[PDB]
Amino acid sequence: FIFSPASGIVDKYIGESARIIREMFAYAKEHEPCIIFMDEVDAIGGRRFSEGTSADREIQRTLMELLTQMDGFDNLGQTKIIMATNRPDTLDPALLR
Amino acid sequence: EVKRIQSVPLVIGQFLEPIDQNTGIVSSTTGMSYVVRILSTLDRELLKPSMSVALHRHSNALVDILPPDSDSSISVMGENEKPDVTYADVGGLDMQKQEIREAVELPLVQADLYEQIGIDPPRGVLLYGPPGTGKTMLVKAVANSTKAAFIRVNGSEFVHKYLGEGPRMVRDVFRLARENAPSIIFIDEVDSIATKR
Amino acid sequence: TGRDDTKETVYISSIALLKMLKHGRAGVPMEVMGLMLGEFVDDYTVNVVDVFAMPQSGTGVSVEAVDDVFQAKMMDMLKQTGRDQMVVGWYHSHPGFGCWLSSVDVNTQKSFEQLNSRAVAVVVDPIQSVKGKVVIDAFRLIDTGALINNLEPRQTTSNTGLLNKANIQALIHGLNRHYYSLNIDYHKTAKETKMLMNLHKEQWQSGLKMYDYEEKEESNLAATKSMVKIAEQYSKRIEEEKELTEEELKTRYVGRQDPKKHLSETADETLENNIVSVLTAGVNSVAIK
Amino acid sequence: MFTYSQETQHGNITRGLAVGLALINYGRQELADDLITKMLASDESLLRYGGAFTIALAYAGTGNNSAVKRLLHVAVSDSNDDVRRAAVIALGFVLLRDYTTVPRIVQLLSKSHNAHVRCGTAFALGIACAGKGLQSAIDVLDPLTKDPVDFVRQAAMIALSMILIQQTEKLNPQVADINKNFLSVITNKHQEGLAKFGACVAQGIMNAGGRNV
Amino acid sequence: IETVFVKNIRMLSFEDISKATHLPKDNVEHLVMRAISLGLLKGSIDQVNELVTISWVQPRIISGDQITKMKDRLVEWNDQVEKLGKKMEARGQSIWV
Amino acid sequence: LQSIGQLIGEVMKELSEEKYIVKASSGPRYIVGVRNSVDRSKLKKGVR
Amino acid sequence: NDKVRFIKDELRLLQEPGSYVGEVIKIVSDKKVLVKVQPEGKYIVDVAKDINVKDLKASQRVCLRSDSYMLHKVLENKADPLVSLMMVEKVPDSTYDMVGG
Amino acid sequence: MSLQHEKVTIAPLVLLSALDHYERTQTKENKRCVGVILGDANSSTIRVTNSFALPFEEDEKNSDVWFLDHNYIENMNEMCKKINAKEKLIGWYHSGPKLRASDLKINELFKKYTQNNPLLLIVDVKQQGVGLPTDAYVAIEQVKDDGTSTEKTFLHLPCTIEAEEAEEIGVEHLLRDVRDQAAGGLSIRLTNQLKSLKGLQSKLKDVVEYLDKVINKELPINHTILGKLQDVFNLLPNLGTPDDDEIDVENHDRINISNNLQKALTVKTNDELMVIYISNLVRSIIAFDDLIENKIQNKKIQEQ
Ligand SMILES: Nc1ncnc2c1ncn2[C@@H]1O[C@H](COP(=O)(O)OP(=O)(O)OP(=O)(O)O)[C@@H](O)[C@H]1O
Ligand SMILES: Nc1ncnc2c1ncn2[C@@H]1O[C@H](COP(=O)(O)OP(=O)(O)O)[C@@H](O)[C@H]1O
Ligand SMILES: [Mg+2]
Repeated sequence: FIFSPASGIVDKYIGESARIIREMFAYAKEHEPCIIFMDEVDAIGGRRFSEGTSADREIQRTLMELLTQMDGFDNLGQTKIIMATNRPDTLDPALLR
Repeated sequence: EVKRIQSVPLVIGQFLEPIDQNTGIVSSTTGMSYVVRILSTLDRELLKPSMSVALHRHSNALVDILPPDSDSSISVMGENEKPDVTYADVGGLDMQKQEIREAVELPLVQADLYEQIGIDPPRGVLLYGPPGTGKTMLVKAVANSTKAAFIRVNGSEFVHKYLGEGPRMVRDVFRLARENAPSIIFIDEVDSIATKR
Repeated sequence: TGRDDTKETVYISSIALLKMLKHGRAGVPMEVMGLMLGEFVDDYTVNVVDVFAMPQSGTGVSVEAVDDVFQAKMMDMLKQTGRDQMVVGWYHSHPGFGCWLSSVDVNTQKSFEQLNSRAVAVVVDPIQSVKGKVVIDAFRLIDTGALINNLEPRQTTSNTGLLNKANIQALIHGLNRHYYSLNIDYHKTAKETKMLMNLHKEQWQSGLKMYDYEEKEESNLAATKSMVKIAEQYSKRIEEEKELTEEELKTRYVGRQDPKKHLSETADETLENNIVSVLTAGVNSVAIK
Repeated sequence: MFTYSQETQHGNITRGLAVGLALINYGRQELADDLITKMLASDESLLRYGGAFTIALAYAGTGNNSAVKRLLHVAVSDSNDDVRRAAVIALGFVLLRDYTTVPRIVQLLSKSHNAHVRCGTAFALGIACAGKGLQSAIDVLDPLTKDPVDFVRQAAMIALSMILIQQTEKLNPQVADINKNFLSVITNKHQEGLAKFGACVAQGIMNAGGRNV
Repeated sequence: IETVFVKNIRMLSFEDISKATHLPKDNVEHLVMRAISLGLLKGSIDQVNELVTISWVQPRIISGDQITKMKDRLVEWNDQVEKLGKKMEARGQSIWV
Repeated sequence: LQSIGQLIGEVMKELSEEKYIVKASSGPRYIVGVRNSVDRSKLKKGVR
Repeated sequence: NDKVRFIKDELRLLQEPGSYVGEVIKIVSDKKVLVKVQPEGKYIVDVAKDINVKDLKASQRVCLRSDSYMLHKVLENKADPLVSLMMVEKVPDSTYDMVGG
Repeated sequence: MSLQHEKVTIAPLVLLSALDHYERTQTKENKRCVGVILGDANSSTIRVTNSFALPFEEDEKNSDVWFLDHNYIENMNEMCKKINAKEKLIGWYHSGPKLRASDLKINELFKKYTQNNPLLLIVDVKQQGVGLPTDAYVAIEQVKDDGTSTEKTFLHLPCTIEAEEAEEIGVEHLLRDVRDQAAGGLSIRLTNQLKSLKGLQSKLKDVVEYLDKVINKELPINHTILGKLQDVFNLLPNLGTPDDDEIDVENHDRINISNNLQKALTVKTNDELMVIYISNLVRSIIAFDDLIENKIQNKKIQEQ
């Protein structure tokens, strides 16, 4: 197990917050079977946005990284996602997929 | 004597453009731009357009060159990997199937078919739609079927992580594609990379 | 005045140069230090015979990082075997900077000068000796009071007038205008020249050592193939190139990046190899059996 | 003197005695032949440095092919710069008698780009072709005056002022131009001291003696 | 093992072996095969040329008589290189640089 | 105290036989040598 | 000899301290040039004897010899900002035989 | 203890050093020098990093009488431990010239300090031979087939040299020589080939006269020495086999690329032949116009 809180994988440095989550799927393929519990995700749950602040394209960079992992030429595995959220209609519908 | 300066260790810059046949502009990947002498009796045919290159460590000078094949962002993901979905996961999606076999498959089998009729070839393919529609699925289906070279990059493989990292990663993927041409470059999502605003 | 009053030409022994280098290289990146032992003859010839290192410190080079105990004891070891002389100066390493004394060392050189006024400081770069050329330079202080008395031309009397420099601006100002440089030459006997020149006991017996012939076939195959492609290149070049202005024509029709020169070179290279390979095989087959 | 060069350990003495050996064996030729063979074969630089000038002074004014043949060998084949020089300079002493052919011997040696060899090509010609000028000699020296390296410049300016000793521009204009080139350097402070030394000494060589020598 | 070692030839007709060991041809073939199993000789057999070509001999104790035989073999190759060396001195005279 | 540090890379790409492209964790790519301690076949892409 | 003394002289020439690409922001008439180094920041720095401030101008790339940043040559390049916009958008030009009708 | 001294790689520093110590104690007239070797062990390659002199006075009445300071050795070791702490006692050097059997007794004394088996490194100060001036040996204990009990005897170790990156480039800075054992250009390899061959000739001749000396002059018979010569004869090449027919065939292929390459250079050089002749034609035109111009140049010199 890990784990990842919604907001301790978020970093100030960009391409550093992509780094953890890419490398945390890597870990999952050596230490397999694995369960990846995302806890109380609403942080990068956010939609396309980016008519707001710069925060919302920080969300966007980190979200795109998850999709190539989940389904891509990167394939899984014996790695499992358990995603815990407190309201699911916050989410981007590409995380309802 | 002149072989010892061609030898290890070396730092890798990137050559921008010449100003001369024995003086060039290179950008080091240390985030410093240098105007540097170039060694005579190297070949310059691949040098003058941008390409990876070896620069000496302490002095900083263009002392040897590298081939464009090596110093790739990520290698071919199409001879050292093989697609994992065929056209047996396809049944339906035939509307897109008439347009994809024109677009991807026809310049690989022979580019010259276009040329001799006197239609100039279409460019790039954008696939759009909810990602649940099997866009991604179709790319893997025709790739297993054509069995040409394929590249698996993503924007989290072009992403900035130190200074001047991110433009270098862009230049390298096309350089590789042309060397073993023809080739299909796949970037799975450009959602982050490009934003309307 | 009444002497030559010029900085010694440091003649560093065959032993010594290697020993400072090995001792500096192990400690990279941290600064290294140590004593040069030598003898003083002439007024301007110091031959440095041997070296010893003064142990590491956690603050690196300091005047403080001199320890009388290590220096004197190590000295009494060499005394018993009678290979000791007198301290003619000292070495230390800047691998993070070029040749020039740092702000700390000039003050260390002032103490050392006090003890013996012929004391040199030799700055060794073990990290720019990864080249074919070793970067090493020697300096000795000229006193602040000395500059005032304008005694700088005194030090450059009776020399070839050939000095060394290291970069520009800051580095160069320290070099010429506060300290004095003198070239470094390398001293050796004919006994030592023979000891270095030798190699193994089958290096003088390595032309009988033929290679595996798979590898020699490889050499045959590559050279013929590659020359087809540079020859193609050679055909394109001489189709034009015969109007006026030589450089222009060479820029136009690929006369720079010269294939004419390059085709000859490959051919000659593969040609000298294959004469010896034939020679080797013909000797070994007949000689042994 | 031969023995004592080994014993000493002061750099001035090792050189001095190499020169002094050459001096005492002036005019000796075949007499001094054992000493030449020994001094050239020594692996130290200083005994070879006198070693060359023992041929020069021993075979002074002789037209012996063998005397000249030895000096050419030393020049190219010895891997020490200091050694090369002493051999080029020497040639002029031997060929004092016939100074006509000397610019052809050294044409080669001036082509090459070693500082020490070029510095000595300049001198060889200076010693040899003194008296009244030689048109081929003047011509060779002209790249060597305009040289990048300061030491090659120093030697070269001196060497021309021997050749064209006390000659006027009312006889030969090329002498005015050569002199005027010396005056520019004496003016110029943005060169090294080395060029300046040679400029002063060489300009006084021309006008020496109160304009009479 | 004795016959091959002492001889400068290393191929023997079975006839010679048959006469020595007082065996038929059926038993020379076994004997040779056994030597190979135990590892006292190694080689290969042509029963079509009728030779046994041995290619390796086990080193063993070397007695007074054998040293003389070993020695002579060495004189021949010593002289052979010396003769051969004069020609190679002679040829390519111009260059020895 | 007498032991010095080492700087991590990864094998980015085989250049020749004895020259390797590493991407150091300094960030800029270097070209490096081999000891006889390693083998060609113990090195492969994505090994630190 | 031309050959071997070209190799021996290129070993000297290749050895640098690093020599950069700068761009001139603006001149100052104390005889100095405000140069923004392309990675780094701005430094007002003196010029060589082959160039002066009237051979230099805004948005013209200079070479610097970097141990003090002392201006060497004008570079053989010049940036223009209007083409940046125009290219990045990307549009050709036409004639009236490509509109006709 | 162990044998793990299969290869001994020896720094060039050490050799240089050994000659330097030898002269500064001024041991001549068959006097010897012993110093400690410091370096690595528990490696198959034994690395000789460094050496330092021990005061040792060796007698002239006997070879069995010597003075050596045990108290000295530790002081030397602890100071050098401060410099670099990968240095431990790995033997002691003898200054040669040759092996002795009084060195066996000295070996056993150095065996106390060591946690490896002592290296006796005969560093020759006489520079004899064109090959290495080092033979290496380690004292090892054996029984033997003769009827010989508990023997202490020294088995030769092959000697190699390695140097570090910093150390090697130190050599290259010092020296500039091209060597007589180098395998460089065509000429140089031609010289090596003759030299290598004559090398072998010299060693084989010794063996022949050594065999004589067993069997008439009563030198000892030893199964290691005989055993080695047997191997030579068993793995000896043979010609006239199908191996040889193939070697000739390989030989034609190498003759073949030399022939093709010889013809190729003829074409590049004949290109150059023509072009010198084209330049002459153009320089002719230039020379004729020149003469009119030289007339005015001759004239000006007469007029002024
Ligand atoms: N036509 C179809 N036949 C079979 N299975 C399908 C079909 N379309 C899609 N699927 C399956 O649905 C999944 C999603 O498809 P795909 O892998 O192409 O990604 P995508 O929609 O581009 O996602 P994103 O780009 O956000 O990662 C795959 O497992 C794919 O095999
Ligand atoms: N007058 C014309 N002559 C020829 N081709 C034309 C003409 N007008 C339109 N086209 C073609 O149609 C394309 C679409 O017209 P375009 O110039 O992009 O349109 P807009 O009017 O939207 O600015 C052109 O690129 C060209 O191929
Ligand atoms: Mg997809």
